[PDB]
Amino acid sequence: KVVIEPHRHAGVYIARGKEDLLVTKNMAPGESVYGEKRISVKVEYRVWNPFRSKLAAGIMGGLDELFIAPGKKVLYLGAASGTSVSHVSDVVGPEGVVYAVEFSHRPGRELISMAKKRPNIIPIIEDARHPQKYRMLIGMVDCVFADVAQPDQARIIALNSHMFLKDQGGVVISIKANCIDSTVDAETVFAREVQKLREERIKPLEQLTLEPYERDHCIVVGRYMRSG
Amino acid sequence: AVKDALRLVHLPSCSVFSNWPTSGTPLGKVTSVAFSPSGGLLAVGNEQGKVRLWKLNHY
Amino acid sequence: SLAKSPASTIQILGAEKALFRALKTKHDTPKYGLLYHASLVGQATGKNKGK
Amino acid sequence: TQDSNYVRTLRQIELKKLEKGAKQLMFKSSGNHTIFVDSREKMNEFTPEKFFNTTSEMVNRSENRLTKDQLANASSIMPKESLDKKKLKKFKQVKQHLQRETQLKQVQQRMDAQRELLKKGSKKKIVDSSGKISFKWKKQRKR
Amino acid sequence: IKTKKRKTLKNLRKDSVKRGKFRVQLLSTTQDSKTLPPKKESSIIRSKDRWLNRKALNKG
Amino acid sequence: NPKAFPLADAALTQQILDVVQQAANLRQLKKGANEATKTLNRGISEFIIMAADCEPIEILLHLPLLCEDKNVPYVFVPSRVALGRACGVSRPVIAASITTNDASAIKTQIYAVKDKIETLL
Amino acid sequence: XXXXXXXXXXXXXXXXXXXXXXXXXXXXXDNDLSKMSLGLAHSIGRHKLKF
RNA sequence: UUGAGAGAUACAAUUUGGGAAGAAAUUCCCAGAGUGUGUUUCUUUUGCGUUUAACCUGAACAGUCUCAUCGUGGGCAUCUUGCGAUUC
Repeated sequence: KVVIEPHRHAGVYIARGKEDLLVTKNMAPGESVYGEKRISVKVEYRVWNPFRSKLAAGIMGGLDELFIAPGKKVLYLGAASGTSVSHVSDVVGPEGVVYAVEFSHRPGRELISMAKKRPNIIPIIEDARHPQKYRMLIGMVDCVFADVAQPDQARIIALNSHMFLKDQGGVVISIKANCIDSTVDAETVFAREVQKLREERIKPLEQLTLEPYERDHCIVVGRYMRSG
Repeated sequence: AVKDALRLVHLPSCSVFSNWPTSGTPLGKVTSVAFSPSGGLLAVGNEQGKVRLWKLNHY
Repeated sequence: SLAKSPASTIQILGAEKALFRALKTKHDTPKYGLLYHASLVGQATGKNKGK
Repeated sequence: TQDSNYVRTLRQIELKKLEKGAKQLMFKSSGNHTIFVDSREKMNEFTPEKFFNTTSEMVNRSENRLTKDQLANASSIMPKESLDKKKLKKFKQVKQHLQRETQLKQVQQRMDAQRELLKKGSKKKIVDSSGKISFKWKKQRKR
Repeated sequence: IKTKKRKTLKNLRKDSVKRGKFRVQLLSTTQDSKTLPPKKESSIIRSKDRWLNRKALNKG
Repeated sequence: NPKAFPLADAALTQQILDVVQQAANLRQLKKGANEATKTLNRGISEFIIMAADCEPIEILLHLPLLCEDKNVPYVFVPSRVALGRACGVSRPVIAASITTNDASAIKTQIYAVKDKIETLL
Repeated sequence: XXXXXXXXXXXXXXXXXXXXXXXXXXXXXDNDLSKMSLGLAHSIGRHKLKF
């Protein structure tokens, strides 16, 4: 009845019906992590809402090399209430484990409740500003994710870039200009933050500006070179 | 702003006096109030032009 | 989820069937709700069960 | 007051169906997607067909840009016309709710301004130079 | 003729080539970025320059 | 309170409480904590003014929880007796909410204050 | 605190060594190590912000 | 009818890459660019003139008493024919 299509990224799928929709397999049925709908065709499949997750808009925006894979491990900064890591957990499957980092407590409690229902999602309630506060728990993750709203966003990833990246491993950086300037064009911001990442051994490959989902945001894709 | 809007406050008890001013106490839009230094008199202006004068009978 | 609701929707948290009948047709909203079985509304009498 | 609940309720019927309606619907994206390339002659020899290793149609559409190696709707009835019409209507339904709700809010906004004329206070009848009538209550602390 | 070749030098100096729905820029060289502080932005320094060279004070 | 977040200074508070006093003249202002919670769910709220010295402070902390979901700006003016007197009401008011009316004469002066509140965020 | 027990300590270049040290945890091995790592994370947060 | 810069689009000449079809030339399809003209956009430099402008506010609606709301009666259909809105 419902046509289902493999997406070019593994784990991601796109369901086709009367209305088009972006979707993902689940690890555990019988649960809505944030009250999203799901389709069951038998194999369960779960929608991504692109206006709530920037990575969801990053895929559907059209993105060449998302480094998140099934077999790979992926670290996550900015896991506020776990709305996106339960999509990241459901795209890595059981084999990949996801490291979710958050500093805020009241949305962090939802992430504590979410680790009880997911084997991949483990929480990090420590500060992402100082990575050695949680150095013992994580080692050599393949690619990381940024969703933090701090202005030193090239700084906080760089301290997670040296210590936790697999070498020649990818990086995903989500930047808003509303964090940083709110006075100049968002294009002018993106030249400033790309040059910041070349100072920290990240060679950026592509950037994609989410135009219809969030205002003036971005995603930045790079490869962390020649450091572990 | 509003007509007939002078209110007296006793001290130190911070109680507004209740008997005066009544409803029928002609004031007008009070724009200028003044006390006597010595005799205890009270002079209240208006907008109509009529400075209507009282006497605090204690003093 | 309950504390994010205002005060006036904690009155009528139970009586939702008689509420949205009374708004969709122009009528009078129920005034107690599930709060009516508190020990304190019963201590009042008359219209004071509303207040 | 009963009028400004029935309009107020039917607005929230229409606004909560705006969220349930947009949640199923899919918006194709149009954003800037710049590719950073190390050398200017690799830059001059760029082609979207080569870099994304796609072909004709898989360049321009962003929902599924699949590999030519990955390549190695008629199951739904009438895929060219009927399905694409019923693809369009789910927009046009929630297009109408957004046209219904914003029309229905203005019925409340002109009713709530009428309901706030009855209460207390001293009101000033002003007219703008455009001709629209609004009021300005006097600066007076209601007790 | 003399100015027509300068405009084509801008087609050598440019780096952001648009490809329809896309665009492609290039990373600059590292040593040109490291050994030199980045260039003064106009929208700040004109605000300095216009303000001191203002008609409201009778300079010159 | 240390639970207070973004708390306006002495300067911006005079600008915020002036707009409150001009929105209560246009009757564009819903008053109180249990009514500012309403205008968030209807979405007709421009922004949310709240008090800081309310004892206990926890009775209005759900509004920073609610505004983060619905992306509506919010600050803390320091004292609830102040926001009460600037709102036109004899009782102290601990949370005030500016509604949305685009026909308003004060629309320009709201968006000047609204930009300063999103500046603190 | 490592400088208090009669031995030297140094840093600022061991991050590449700590990379190989974190690569060595796979060498001593891997999945069951993460399950010990899981309940470590599951307890160290739940102690902090909860209960 | 200043100087320059960038963008969009219309047009013509012309090219890039990818796919099939033809022995090659050639064919069609898809994606993309620069050049010539017309148009249009915003930002900037300079010349001359001008030094205030706009908005708000304080006791700023009211004795030809003002406004609100519910009704009644009449007009305007040779049409303010009247939106839970304000036709007089």
